[PDB]
Amino acid sequence: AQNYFGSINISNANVKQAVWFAMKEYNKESEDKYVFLVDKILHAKLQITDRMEYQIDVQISRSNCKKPLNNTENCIPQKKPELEKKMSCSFLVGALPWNGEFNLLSKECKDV
Amino acid sequence: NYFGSINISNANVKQAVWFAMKEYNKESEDKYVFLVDKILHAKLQITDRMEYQIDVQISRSNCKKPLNNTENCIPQKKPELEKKMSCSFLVGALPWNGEFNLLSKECKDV
Amino acid sequence: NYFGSINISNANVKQAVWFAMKEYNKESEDKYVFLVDKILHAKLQITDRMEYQIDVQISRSNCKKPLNNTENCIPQKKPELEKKMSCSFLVGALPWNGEFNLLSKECKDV
Amino acid sequence: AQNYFGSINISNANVKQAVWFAMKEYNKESEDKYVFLVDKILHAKLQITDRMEYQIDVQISRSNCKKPLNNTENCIPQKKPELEKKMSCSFLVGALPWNGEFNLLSKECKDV
Ligand SMILES: [Cl-]
Ligand SMILES: [Cl-]
Ligand SMILES: [Cl-]
Ligand SMILES: [Cl-]
Ligand SMILES: [Cl-]
Ligand SMILES: [Cl-]
Ligand SMILES: [Cl-]
Ligand SMILES: [Cl-]
Ligand code: NA
Ligand code: NA
Ligand code: NA
Ligand code: NA
Ligand code: NA
Ligand code: NA
Repeated sequence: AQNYFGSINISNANVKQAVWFAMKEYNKESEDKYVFLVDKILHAKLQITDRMEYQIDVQISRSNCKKPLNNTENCIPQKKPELEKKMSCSFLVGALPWNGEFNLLSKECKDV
Repeated sequence: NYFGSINISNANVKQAVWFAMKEYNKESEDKYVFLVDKILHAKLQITDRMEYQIDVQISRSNCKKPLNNTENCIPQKKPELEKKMSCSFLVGALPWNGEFNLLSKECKDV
Repeated sequence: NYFGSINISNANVKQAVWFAMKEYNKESEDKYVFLVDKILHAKLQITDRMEYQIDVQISRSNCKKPLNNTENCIPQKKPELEKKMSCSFLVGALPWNGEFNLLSKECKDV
Repeated sequence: AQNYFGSINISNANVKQAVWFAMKEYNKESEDKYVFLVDKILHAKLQITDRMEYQIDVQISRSNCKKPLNNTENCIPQKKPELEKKMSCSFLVGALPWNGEFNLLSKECKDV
């Protein structure tokens, strides 16, 4: 049905910043002991209202990095089968990206 | 003229549309918010400022003004309130300084 | 050399052309403003500052200086005032810091 | 093995700023008499973690400009055979590019 969301390039620096922001907040809010990182950015859509709203679909996986990330470098996807975890997530990120203002409005993740 | 086509993908074109629609809705004598169906075309004229001439299709939403944020806005489904328009906006900017100004608006029913 | 071609679509090329043309017009003792017919080519060299060598076609407009708060500038239609040039500008910059300098200009008729 | 770095378009303005930053640091740290400049940016990968991490492959060459570019001569690749030198470099640049914050995390250059 009709809405005011339009597909947007995933190349866009603001989409990448929206994903950076969403994943920072996802990890802070999650009850998992491990950091999830981005396997792939799958799709992005933009709604223009009083703010910019990015609806972003990402594939994320459980890393071998324990929260909090701190200065840990080269986190890799879990290699232990019992800890391997892949999810498809949809994030709704509100922004005035020209003002560096981002807000995670909604999250939904499913196992894949 | 001195207008050249620019990509609608350009972050400053999207900010110019956001800015034009904020001013369109503030200035409108409507109960409802109009939102962007489609950005149709953009051209840029370079003078003492950047001027973006942007064509957009807008429609009346089911959201009453001022935009409340939490609500889900979609095009009107009620026949007497359905309204689609083709708009041309001229937005002046020094986008590197966060400065945008609506120079001109023109909307026609479609 | 260390100059590489870049897309004229790039936001920083458009800011570099804005800066070059503002300085070109400020330096010119013409009573009319010159605006860009087309941006032709654009190259970037990365040293201590970003350097953009941009090739543009410009023409004498029907607007006299200072540009008015309203804007209706088109190429001159009076034969004795018609003037088109191919220009090369070298713009040095830290575009993230709002720092631009017009290092060099070169213009040829038609 | 798996990691969280993904190839990105080298056209990206933040890749160009990352290379500007990396080359400034490369040249200040080098013991060469001459400035090295960029023949070509070859490839870029992005990891999104608590910061943006750019893994950038560049071809650099020894210029005819001696250090530190204070007389601002127009630099070209060396035309003297014994000074001609091309290298393939990998730079790892950590950044919050929306905040103008860049850090050179790693450099590695090889003759080609
Ligand atoms: Cl490392
Ligand atoms: Cl009404
Ligand atoms: Cl104005
Ligand atoms: Cl053009
Ligand atoms: Cl500065
Ligand atoms: Cl001239
Ligand atoms: Cl950093
Ligand atoms: Cl910072
Ligand atoms: Na922006
Ligand atoms: Na066109
Ligand atoms: Na203009
Ligand atoms: Na208009
Ligand atoms: Na390039
Ligand atoms: Na994190």
